[PDB]
Amino acid sequence: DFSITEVEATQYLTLLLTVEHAYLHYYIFKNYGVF
Amino acid sequence: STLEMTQPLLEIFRNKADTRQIAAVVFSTLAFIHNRFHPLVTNFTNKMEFVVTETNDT
Amino acid sequence: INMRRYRNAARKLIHHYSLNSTSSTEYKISDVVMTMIFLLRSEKYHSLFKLLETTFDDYTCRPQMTQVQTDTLLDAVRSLLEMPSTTIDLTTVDIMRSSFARCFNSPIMRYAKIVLLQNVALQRDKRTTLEELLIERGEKIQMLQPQQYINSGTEIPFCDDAEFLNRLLKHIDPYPLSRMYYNAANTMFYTTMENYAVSNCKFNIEDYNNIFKVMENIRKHS
Amino acid sequence: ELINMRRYRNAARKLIHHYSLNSTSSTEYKISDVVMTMIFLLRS
Repeated sequence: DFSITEVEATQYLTLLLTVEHAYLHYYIFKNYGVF
Repeated sequence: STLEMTQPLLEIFRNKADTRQIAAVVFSTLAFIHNRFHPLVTNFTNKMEFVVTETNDT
Repeated sequence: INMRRYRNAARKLIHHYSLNSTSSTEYKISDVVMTMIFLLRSEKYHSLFKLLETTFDDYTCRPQMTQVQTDTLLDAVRSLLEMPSTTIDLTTVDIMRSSFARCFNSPIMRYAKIVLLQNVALQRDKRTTLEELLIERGEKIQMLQPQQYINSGTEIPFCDDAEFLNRLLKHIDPYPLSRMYYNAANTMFYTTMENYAVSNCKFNIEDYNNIFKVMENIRKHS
Repeated sequence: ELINMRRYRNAARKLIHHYSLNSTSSTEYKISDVVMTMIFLLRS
């Protein structure tokens, strides 16, 4: 009984994909250095 | 749900008056993704002082 | 004369052009015409109408206007849009004006020649790419210390009652989540890259496509 | 005396709009704002 808006749940979702995309680069760097 | 959620997420991010919550949200999301990808992971917690970017030139 | 209906239609056009509405099939010429008629018959907006008229390359002569006038105009704009909740650079609107100049000069016929291009309009830029960008970045970044951090019980928050969560599950259940991705996320991301037009970075889909070959790999590894 | 009746009214109008019409959680709004609403009511 929390009234979570369907619409704003969209934004709640959307960031995650960007963040994951970043996570990819983070992992690559952490495993293989700057270059 | 454990978070000081501050539900109006967009306007919270739109506040600018504080950055602690922004940074904590970022970090926590990072941890979330990491623990997704692997079941048993963590990051050193002491401090990671971070940045806010203000303009296209930056 | 149904000024009201005319406006009701018209709005959507500018609404889309200004900001990438996840609605579709906005196009029609009649709607444009009614828009122009409304603007003509809206004295207060005649300034905007006469500016938008300016649509010819050899005569591109958008007049100087005092900041006062410009602000009043932006107020008008926002009000009529019923979206004062944010304000967008006049530059965006002028870019859309240049887009409309494209449309005008294009005698596009029965064939649905969707332009599909991201807006190219901009002035006095220099051609740039990731090279120039990187070269720029370093100093602008390193010149400033990060603001702050403090601990707040940071370490590894975790899940809670599955049934507690099932509450929210059931709340969430009906929605077109499978579509939600297009319904905002992807469209907004792809449209965000007008920043490249800002300072004329030549955006290339030719890597943006990489997502596609990327996604195969999960199916490869079953 | 010193009152910002104008902003009190504005926040109160916004409140009452969403509150009595959308019939959904007032997560954006706070007790302080409700209080200022009653202030405006009492003086209006």
